[PDB]
Amino acid sequence: AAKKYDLFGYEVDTNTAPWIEKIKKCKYYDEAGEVLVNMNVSNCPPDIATYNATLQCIYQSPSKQSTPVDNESKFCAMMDLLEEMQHRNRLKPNEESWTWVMKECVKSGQFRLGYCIQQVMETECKGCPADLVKANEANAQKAKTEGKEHPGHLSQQAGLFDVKVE
Amino acid sequence: FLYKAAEEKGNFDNILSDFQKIAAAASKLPIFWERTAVVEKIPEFKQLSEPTFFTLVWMQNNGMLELIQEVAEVYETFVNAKQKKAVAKIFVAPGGEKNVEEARRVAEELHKGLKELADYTLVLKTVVDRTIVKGFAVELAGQYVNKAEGQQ
Amino acid sequence: VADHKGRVGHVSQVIGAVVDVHFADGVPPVLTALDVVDKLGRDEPLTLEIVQHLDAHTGRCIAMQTTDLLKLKAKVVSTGGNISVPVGRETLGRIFNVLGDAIDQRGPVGEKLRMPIHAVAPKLADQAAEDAVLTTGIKVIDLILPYCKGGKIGLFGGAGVGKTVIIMELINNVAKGHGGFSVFAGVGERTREGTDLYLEMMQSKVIDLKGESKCVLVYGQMNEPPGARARVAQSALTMAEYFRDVEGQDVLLFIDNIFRFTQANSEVSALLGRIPAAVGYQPTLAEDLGQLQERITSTTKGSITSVQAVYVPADDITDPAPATTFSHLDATTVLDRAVAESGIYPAVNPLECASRIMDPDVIS
Amino acid sequence: PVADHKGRVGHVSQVIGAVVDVHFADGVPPVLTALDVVDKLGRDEPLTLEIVQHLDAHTGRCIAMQTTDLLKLKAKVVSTGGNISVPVGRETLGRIFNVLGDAIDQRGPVGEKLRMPIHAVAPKLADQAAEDAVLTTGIKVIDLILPYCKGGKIGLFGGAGVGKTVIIMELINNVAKGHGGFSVFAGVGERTREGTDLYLEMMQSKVIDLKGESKCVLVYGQMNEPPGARARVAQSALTMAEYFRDVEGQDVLLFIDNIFRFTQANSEVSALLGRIPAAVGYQPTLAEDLGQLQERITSTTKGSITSVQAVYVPADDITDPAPATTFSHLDATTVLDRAVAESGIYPAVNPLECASRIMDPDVIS
Amino acid sequence: FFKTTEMIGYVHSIDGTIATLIPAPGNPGVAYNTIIQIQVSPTTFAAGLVFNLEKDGRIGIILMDNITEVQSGQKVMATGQLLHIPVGAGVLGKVVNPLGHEVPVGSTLGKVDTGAPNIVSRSPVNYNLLTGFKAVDTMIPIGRGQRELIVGDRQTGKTSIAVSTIINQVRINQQILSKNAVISIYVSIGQRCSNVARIHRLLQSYGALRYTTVMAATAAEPAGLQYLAPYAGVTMGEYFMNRGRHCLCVYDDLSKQAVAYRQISLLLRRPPGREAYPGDVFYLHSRLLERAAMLSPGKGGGSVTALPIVETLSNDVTAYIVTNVISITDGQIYLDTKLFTGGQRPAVNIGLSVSRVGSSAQNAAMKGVAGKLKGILAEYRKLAADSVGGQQVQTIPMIRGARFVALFNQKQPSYFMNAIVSLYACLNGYLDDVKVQYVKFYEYLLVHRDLGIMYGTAKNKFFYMYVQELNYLIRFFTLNSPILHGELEEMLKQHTHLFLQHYQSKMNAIKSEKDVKALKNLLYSCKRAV
Amino acid sequence: QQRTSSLYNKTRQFGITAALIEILSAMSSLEGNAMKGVRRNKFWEG
Ligand SMILES: Nc1ncnc2c1ncn2[C@@H]1O[C@H](COP(=O)(O)OP(=O)(O)OP(=O)(O)O)[C@@H](O)[C@H]1O
Ligand SMILES: Nc1ncnc2c1ncn2[C@@H]1O[C@H](COP(=O)(O)OP(=O)(O)O)[C@@H](O)[C@H]1O
Ligand SMILES: [Mg+2]
Ligand SMILES: [Mg+2]
Repeated sequence: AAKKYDLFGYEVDTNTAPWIEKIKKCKYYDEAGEVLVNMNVSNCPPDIATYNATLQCIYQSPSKQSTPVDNESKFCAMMDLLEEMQHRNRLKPNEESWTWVMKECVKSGQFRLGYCIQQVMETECKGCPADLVKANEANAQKAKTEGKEHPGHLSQQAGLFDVKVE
Repeated sequence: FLYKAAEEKGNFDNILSDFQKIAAAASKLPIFWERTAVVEKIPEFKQLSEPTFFTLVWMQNNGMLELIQEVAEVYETFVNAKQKKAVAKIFVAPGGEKNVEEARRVAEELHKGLKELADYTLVLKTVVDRTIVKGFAVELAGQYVNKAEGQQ
Repeated sequence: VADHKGRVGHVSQVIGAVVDVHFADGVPPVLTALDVVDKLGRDEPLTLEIVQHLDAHTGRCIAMQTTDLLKLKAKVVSTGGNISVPVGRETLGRIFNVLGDAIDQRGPVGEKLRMPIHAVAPKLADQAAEDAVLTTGIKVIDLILPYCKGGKIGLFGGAGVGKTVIIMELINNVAKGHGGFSVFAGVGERTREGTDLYLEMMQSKVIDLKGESKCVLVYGQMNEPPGARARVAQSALTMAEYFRDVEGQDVLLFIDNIFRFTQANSEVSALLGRIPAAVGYQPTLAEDLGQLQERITSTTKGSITSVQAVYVPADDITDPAPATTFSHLDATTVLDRAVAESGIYPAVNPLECASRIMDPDVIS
Repeated sequence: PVADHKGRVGHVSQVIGAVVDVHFADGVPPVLTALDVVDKLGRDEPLTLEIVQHLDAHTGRCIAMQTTDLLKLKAKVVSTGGNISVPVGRETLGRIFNVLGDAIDQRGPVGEKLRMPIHAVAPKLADQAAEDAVLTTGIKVIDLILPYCKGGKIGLFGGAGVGKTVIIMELINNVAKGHGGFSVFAGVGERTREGTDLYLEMMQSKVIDLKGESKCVLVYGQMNEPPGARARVAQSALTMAEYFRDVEGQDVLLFIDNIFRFTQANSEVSALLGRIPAAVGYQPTLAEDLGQLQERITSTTKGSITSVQAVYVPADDITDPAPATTFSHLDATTVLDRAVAESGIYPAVNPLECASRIMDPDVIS
Repeated sequence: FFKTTEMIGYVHSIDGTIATLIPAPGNPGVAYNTIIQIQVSPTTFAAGLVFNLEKDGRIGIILMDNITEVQSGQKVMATGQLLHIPVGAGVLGKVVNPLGHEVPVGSTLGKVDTGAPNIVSRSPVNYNLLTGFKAVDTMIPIGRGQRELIVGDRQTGKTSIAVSTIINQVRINQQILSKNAVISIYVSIGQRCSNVARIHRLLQSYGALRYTTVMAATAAEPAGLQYLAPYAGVTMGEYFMNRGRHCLCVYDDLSKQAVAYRQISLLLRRPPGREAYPGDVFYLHSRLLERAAMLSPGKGGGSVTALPIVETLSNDVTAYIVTNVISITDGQIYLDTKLFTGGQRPAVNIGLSVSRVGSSAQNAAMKGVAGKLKGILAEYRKLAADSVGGQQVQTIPMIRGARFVALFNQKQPSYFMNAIVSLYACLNGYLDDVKVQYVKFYEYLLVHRDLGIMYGTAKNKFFYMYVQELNYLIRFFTLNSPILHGELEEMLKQHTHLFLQHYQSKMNAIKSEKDVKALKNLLYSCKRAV
Repeated sequence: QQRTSSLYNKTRQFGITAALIEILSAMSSLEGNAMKGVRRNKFWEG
């Protein structure tokens, strides 16, 4: 509706619907990242809707790539995307992105990250979804009952000379 | 200088004959003759054409008597260009230039491909290349074709 | 042969950025500009500047860009004169290279005239008849080390002391007061710093794309070859001279740096093969610096003040380049980080600062 | 196989110092080619030349492994059919050789079943061995601060009067006598008296067993010898070591004293060859010339080479380009200090300036 | 339809690694800085580059391979094009020559020589690049698109710094998208093939080969190859830079490249200058480094970071090359032999090290922490200057500065979360009662393991050390925020109280011949572990 | 300290100049021992 000028005053393409459609049609969120790179090359800066679509693609995607990648984390990828959006583009995340993050945390079972995201949503957005909060609490209680509340070597008692510093 | 002198008379083959005489004289002459040689006192060169003798004296005065071969090559190039003859170098294994039909047909194909040489007539010059043991190579107007094999 | 424009020549020798040109009709004059018209699959135009004549037909030239993909016998066309640069108020708020071509990708210049790079310095009779003072609007500068119209100000200090801030404030104050534009010249300076300077100027509106711009920019970056790094300053000085004469104004020529200009000239001399003088600087150091500085003076028409940033190698003012630069400098301006750390802005050390018009003869 | 240039004939054209120009009507031989002068010239010794440059298709420029006395123009020279070759194998054990590989000990003919050219291509990246094993030299400072690595490279940087030669002899006595692998010594541009003393010490220690079986070989090109020999002697010894490494599969020791003479000799002839001086007077090609040799001196998959090189620092100025380049082609470096020597401390070693690659907890205790 | 190649002439002179060419009469000719093949054999060729074009028609050539196979009179052909090398994602994890050939170990084409971005194509440096070292990340910010020199002396860890920087990005690349991942290009010049092999093995062991490639021009290679390698590396980086991705080009080192260029020029009879380096050395380095930039958003957003390495002889920083490179670069990192021997590894000298880019390249939390850390270190240095010959007075700035100095010691890169947490603790004074010699053990216990769980005094919910995914949360929100501030302070208080109560008391109580040795070994192990 | 700094600067300048002079002398020798060119004169004019 309104033109946006770049750092040097040159205008940019605000029509990002085709790229959003491509992102939604992607399979692995690395492809969505590639699409964002292509948008940047083509001078079509991503918008809040584009970032939220990328987050949805991350959440709904099977994995980072067709082949497994060690220590991959949808939560880490989405947090990096949020940092890029807020800091290097001056765009405030909306409640949709935080809800997607909380959904990913619940699906993964990371109850601590769920608690942190709940606090963040309460602080900035207008609260955290009750369903997600309850799911996180249920996962935490299940872990507590099963005995996976905390790592094992941490619970293990070690003296001053017993710590096996590698 | 040699080309202009030859053009003034319309004859050029005399220059090439003089160069052949000079090559024979150099072969007969002792080692490192050009270092202290006097063309006037040299008996063989006394039979050369006036332009050739003048150029030899000039090169002797300047001390540049080792450039005869390159000067002859350049003069031959000028003569070939003037007469509209394109010379193709056929590099052949050391010993035996009988297998030249393939080189000739390749040179003809290259001449046909080179539209700028259509007016010129194709000529062949055989040169021994110690590097190659078998086959041959063809060069024409800078276009080089490799069809030879070396030692393994 | 008075009008050599359009004269054709053939490239005969190439070594690095040094090119030999053969003209059948006779070599053009010195400092002449040539262009390589042949299509060599080059992504950028290639132009050369004549510096020596080997013989009647052969001339030696230096390239302002890389000589890649250049073959012997390549065609060359003279431009009919020295290097040309656009002039006028159209240049305001625009970035230029040595060749007087905009690189901001912000439309054509629309210049109404072009002027040569190498122009003789003002004669003795054209000099100002009285020494004057430049009102910068800054208490410290206008009190302790007042500047002189048509003079040179040697600025010492790196980053973290607001050198760009001082430059922008000086331009703004000059425009608000004496009413004269400014010309900035980045010689052998970092591309990142040039970009940051352009962005800051646009933010401050001294260079307003949609409005009046008080400053012109000329940039020969370190990526550029020594010839361009040397001639960019002369181009900026040509623009300043046009403003001084045609418009009768008080212009400010900022240079960053002059040491880079000296280094580029030294590299050019080395490439041409002239044996280096002491340290390694070219023997023509003083003459080259003079041909630039003497063009900076106060005339009966207008004034061209200069502010030249100076870098002192090894912190030795005894070095020939800074010594020769000081011999031409009129006043000095020092920036110290300790002052900024204490919290005084602008960070200036008046004890170290000095000037020559600090005499009741000129000032009150 | 037989090189086509074997027996090729050339004539001497220009002579300047140790530099001689040779013209061949048929064609200039390949670079690194070895030529011998046929004319008697009244010389007590034969004259040998090595090609290093080509001035045209027919002309070449060469240096002389020996003196150029009684040398005339138009002198007849004949190619040897290949580069300079040296005998190899166990038949050389306990023997003394020169740059040309001819026995100089006056101890009888040597049975050579194979000659190898001095010039060889350095091993590639894939042909390298990852060995991290400490070595015990019996010296406290060396074994503590800068431990050596088996199959690695060691430099002894020092001036004059600091103890480089003494330390080399001490290491030889400590190690080479009991080391299973053989040893090769390179007396490059050093004192013939020191070489003789080393030979006598080896004979006393029975390393060189004339009646029995020896364990070391010597190659001596000294200061009296011309720069060509002083340069190519090290490469000849390195070829010997390379044969012992590859064709046999040993862990061979290689002591060199001193490498700096190689660069000095090359600089003596750079200008005559027609190369401008670069810095301090050294030849521009110093980096490549030293790097080729240093890379050839390395441990491979087949065998291992432990190299110890003495390095001379002119005026005790470590900033000199030759030592500066040498620093990067070594695993361990021992720097000597004239002040430490004056203080009576021997060996005069500056641990602060010393360094070692294997000084990591993973390798050593 | 034959395979025609333009023949230009024959070889006239050979001088080491270079050569001269005489053109055959009436030939098309060749351009400048182009590639040619010397026909040593009918099926084998040697690569060469054009460098001079004399008036007489003779040409100057720099050899690149099969030099020993070159002899006068051999034939020559010209490709007629500049030097293009393979580039793409299919090159990573491989060792390659500047000419593109792959070196045995046990996608498209890019020009080596390309112009740098203009003014309008660049953007201010904001994105941070992490080397994994606290000293660098705090006192000497490094941002993508920056050209930061590493100047030191022999045996000071210069190459180790860059290797650790490359390695520290492996985890980030694994976690975050490939879009923001960093692709590493390590260039070895005039170094030993053995050192190259060791580096390759280290990278393979740490798993960095996936996102890293190596360009080798080891000694025994021609000076032309050594001189060309860095430009090929920059081209490989630009391939990703123009495609909206971030690259890190490491050079080791420009000194040998300068030496090779000097050798070539002197062999080719070009006018020399200071130290015999011709006048084009500065232009060479400038055009090599200016290709590193932070592209504007409309150009793709990609970036290239330059980490050239330089060696100074006996701290002679006034050398021509060092001066030129320092003036060119956007800041320097100075390594000191004195500190290296004293134990500060890395041996960075903050006074001699600077980053012209500034704090704009630091993350928000790191920015805030550094804002105070820099002043604290300045005060500690000022007090230590006077404390040379007098008893010290244990003030808060001195204590915190000493603890920071002890923390800066490290062997391997440290994860951002652990580094920032430790720095915040030291800044806020949770270590004020901790001993300097035990800071490393304290940090090891705080990072690798935990004490709250062990002693059954856990009260936080989400702020725990073993949750390595909190790094991105910390990057998004500063530590001085209500979201994490309370949990962080509680955890630090608990850990400090437990340590002082249990471990430090025993340490102080140690009185024996074996317990002291065991404690010393433990301290050193922690020091070189974290 | 000031005097030593002055001497140090003087010494570095002198060293640089001396090295340049030596290299230039070598280049002058090499080039001037090969400077040549055909002379267009009357050799017959004896
Ligand atoms: N942070 C560090 N802590 C401890 N040791 C280190 C550290 N960084 C490097 N080292 C060690 O220092 C030694 C020299 O490292 P490196 O080769 O990187 O230094 P350099 O300055 O590049 O030296 P060179 O001239 O040999 O390349 C190695 O043993 C290495 O393990
Ligand atoms: N172990 C040692 N103990 C005492 N003096 C020694 C020792 N090693 C060397 N020196 C001193 O150094 C001299 C030998 O120096 P050397 O290594 O031969 O010098 P260069 O390295 O110049 O060949 C001896 O004459 C003695 O003065
Ligand atoms: Mg000795
Ligand atoms: Mg290193």
